Amino acid sequence: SEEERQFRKLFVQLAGDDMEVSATELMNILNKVVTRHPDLKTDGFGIDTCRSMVAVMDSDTTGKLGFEEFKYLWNNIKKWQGIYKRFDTDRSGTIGSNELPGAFEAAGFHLNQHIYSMIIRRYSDETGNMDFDNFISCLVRLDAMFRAFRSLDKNGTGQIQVNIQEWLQLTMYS
Amino acid sequence: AIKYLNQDYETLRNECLEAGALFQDPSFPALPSSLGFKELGPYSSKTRGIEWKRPTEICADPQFIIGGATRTDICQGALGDSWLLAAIASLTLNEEILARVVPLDQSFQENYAGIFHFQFWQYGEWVEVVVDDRLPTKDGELLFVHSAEGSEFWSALLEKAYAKINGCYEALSGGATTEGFEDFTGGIAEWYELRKPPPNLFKIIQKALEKGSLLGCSIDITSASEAVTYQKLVKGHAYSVTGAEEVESSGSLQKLIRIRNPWGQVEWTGKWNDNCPSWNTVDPEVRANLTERQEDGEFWMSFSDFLRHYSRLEICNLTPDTLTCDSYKKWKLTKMDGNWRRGSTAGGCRNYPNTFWMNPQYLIKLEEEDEDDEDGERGCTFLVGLIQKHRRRQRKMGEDMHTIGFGIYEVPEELTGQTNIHLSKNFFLTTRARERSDTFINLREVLNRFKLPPGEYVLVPSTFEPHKNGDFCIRVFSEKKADYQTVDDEIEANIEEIEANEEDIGDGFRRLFAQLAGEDAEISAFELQTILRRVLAKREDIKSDGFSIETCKIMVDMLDEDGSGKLGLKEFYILWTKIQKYQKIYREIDVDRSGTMNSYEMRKALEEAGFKLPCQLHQVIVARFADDELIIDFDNFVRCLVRLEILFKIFKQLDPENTGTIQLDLISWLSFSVLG
Amino acid sequence: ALDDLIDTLGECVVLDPMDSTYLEALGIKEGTIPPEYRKLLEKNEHAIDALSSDFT
Ligand SMILES: [Ca+2]
Ligand SMILES: [Ca+2]
Ligand SMILES: [Ca+2]
Ligand SMILES: [Ca+2]
Ligand SMILES: [Ca+2]
Ligand SMILES: [Ca+2]
Ligand SMILES: [Ca+2]
Ligand SMILES: [Ca+2]
Ligand SMILES: [Ca+2]
Ligand SMILES: [Ca+2]
Repeated sequence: SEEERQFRKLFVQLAGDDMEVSATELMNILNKVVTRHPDLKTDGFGIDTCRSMVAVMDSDTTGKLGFEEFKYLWNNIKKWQGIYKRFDTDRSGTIGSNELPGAFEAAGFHLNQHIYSMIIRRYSDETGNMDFDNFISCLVRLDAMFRAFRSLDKNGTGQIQVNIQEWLQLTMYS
Repeated sequence: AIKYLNQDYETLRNECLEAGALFQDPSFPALPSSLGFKELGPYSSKTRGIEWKRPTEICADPQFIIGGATRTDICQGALGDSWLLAAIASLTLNEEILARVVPLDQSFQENYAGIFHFQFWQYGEWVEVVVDDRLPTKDGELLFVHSAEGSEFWSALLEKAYAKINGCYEALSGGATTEGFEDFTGGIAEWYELRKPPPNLFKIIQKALEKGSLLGCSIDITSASEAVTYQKLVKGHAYSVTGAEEVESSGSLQKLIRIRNPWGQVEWTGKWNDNCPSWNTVDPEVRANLTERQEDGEFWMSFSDFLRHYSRLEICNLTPDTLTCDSYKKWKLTKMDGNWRRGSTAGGCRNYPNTFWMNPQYLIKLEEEDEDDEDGERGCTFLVGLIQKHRRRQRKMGEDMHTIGFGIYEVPEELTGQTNIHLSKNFFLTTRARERSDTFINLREVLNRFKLPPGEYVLVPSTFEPHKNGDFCIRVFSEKKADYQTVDDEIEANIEEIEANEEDIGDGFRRLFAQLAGEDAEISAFELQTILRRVLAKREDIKSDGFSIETCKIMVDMLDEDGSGKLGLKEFYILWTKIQKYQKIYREIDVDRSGTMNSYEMRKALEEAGFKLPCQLHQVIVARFADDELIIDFDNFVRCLVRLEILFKIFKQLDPENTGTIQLDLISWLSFSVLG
Repeated sequence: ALDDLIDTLGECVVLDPMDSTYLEALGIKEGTIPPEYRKLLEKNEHAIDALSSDFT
């Protein structure tokens, strides 16, 4: 009720003046924040990943992130940050192979070893270890498809059906 | 209907009796920029004293509708949106279409909260828009639009709903009535210069009105100097045609016509008006059923003075049918959007052959059985309607309606057998257009009716001058003979997954595989990346950001059928043939050698690659794989054709016999939608 | 060798006047705004470190 007013007050100063956050702007922001926190290893956020972050978070489909979109995104990044440092127990600045299941579960996510391995094949570096920008980029789309699924589990059965359209719409986003 | 800005009415109205009180609007601020920018900007003297008061606050009895939602409710406020307002006034003559736009059952007394809704036709879809009940008022009374009795509110909220879709109040400043009409109907706007009537113009008005079409008119303005004409007619000002009647006043049959002035005050003088004993000369029986005697901005006039005094007459019909014709027809609708963008697609019209050929092009199949011999001429009747999207929202920057128009070419009979059918620069230098828009005009939509022999035709939409930026969409209406239709094309792909075994593979590839793989024998993901960069720094064309590792991994985990980490021969041979063709297409489509895919090009590249997508979808691909200048570099291009060649592939096979549908549990839904 | 790979990617009068026209958008002149309502219009009654804050 209070922190929002003093938060919105400065979402603007970097929203530009089309009031919404661009993929380029979002990049610019993030890379500016990690360099001030050199204790989180990263090769930086590249344009292409900031595009999909904006894609999946953009939801009124104004192609860019307005306030309630930006806020939600940020709030998650901030949750996942603490989760990074916490479950990074060897202080490498990366979430390593064995640290991963710990954190994701902690991020509310519930997977099998099979899924974890492949995540680690697709999002981790050579050794099994996983960057910061990668870990974030990853959780953002887990979080997306998870809400999207939810948004259709009206039957509650943990089982949704979709058609060609819906399938493309919801997945032409990664 | 599509939900605007993806907000829902019934998920807002629910979320109050659980949340607390009366509802604001994140999507559409009630802050001092939901108003204007310049001429009504945040601090031009004009704007001050202005307050967002709800109906509850300035009115003991806040009603939504009272005494029907009729045309006396709509009365202009301090803004130049007569065009739209006149549109609303003539809307209320049809009850059951007003229905569509206005959900009449809303209240302040039922399960209420402050949110409201309206539906609008928007560039080809129906779109429902939600607003909060707060409105701009100064002193006691209302400022923008207002009712006859001052505690009726519907028409003022509608106005606010139409500003929301347009960014703000000030943006609604001026335009054509047909902009309004169509946004309420999705209808076909026929126009008429009142200098050059067609014969049964008067009988057209009557047909139209009967046919429940929409009607309005206006006297135009010439450079250099004052507004009001001395018969009391407002210059350059939208009026709404409402009544059509011919009745013998003692002596001769009289052509008479009822207009309404959106001010709701100031009716015309000198002739045939309201306080005029020319009404002595008419029979009371149909008279006391048709003429009143009060100032509401509404009046009659001879068709003669109407022809003499009014410049333009716009009409909106709810079908592509013409009113000059007297029988109803069948009609197919084909929709296609596009963009002009300076550098790539903003071409200008044919007056500029150095650029003309870089506008987008559009096929038009006029078909054998749809031929008729009606009206003397033998052909296929059709209608083209080119319309500028969202132009009113770039008014902040200053810009407005471009000057638009189109031309039609006959594709030569030797292209007839082809998909990749694009028309050359030199082609337009050797061939006159076969038909074309009336002119290029700075209207939001330009649409004419045509009749040509059955065949294939290219539609070329454009601005008059090149280098103008802007989005558009096109409605093509075909006349059809009722023995088809209800036929609806759908999202389909087209693999070419062949060439397994050594027989189909080559000894060159066989030998060259051995080279690149090196030690780990299969080609790694990091190995394919080195490869992609090499080609990237070899090929002069083919602009690229660079191929990321996250993408190469994806390429393996695509042709990695056996399962192992990396890519073996057959697995790699397929991968290469695929990159070979993604490249052939990119080349063949890149007709401006930018080394990149613009909007239009993408659409054509996808088609050449076997995909068949609706506009909604092309438009997502673009919005997702494209940079700010709306273009796709080669790497994004592959990433895009890969992802899609997967999504489809994963759909089929999870749905082998074509139940248009598929079903997924949570864990594996994640594992497709996020990986493998 | 890699060179050899990349090679596999594909070996190495009449004017027709279009006329334009210009139509004045309706009510863009203030003389068209109601008199009763023209009345009312006068009268009169650092960047990114607060984000860093969220990490540590
Ligand atoms: Ca911005
Ligand atoms: Ca947004
Ligand atoms: Ca670690
Ligand atoms: Ca990284
Ligand atoms: Ca009423
Ligand atoms: Ca009257
Ligand atoms: Ca290898
Ligand atoms: Ca790129
Ligand atoms: Ca393999
Ligand atoms: Ca190009």
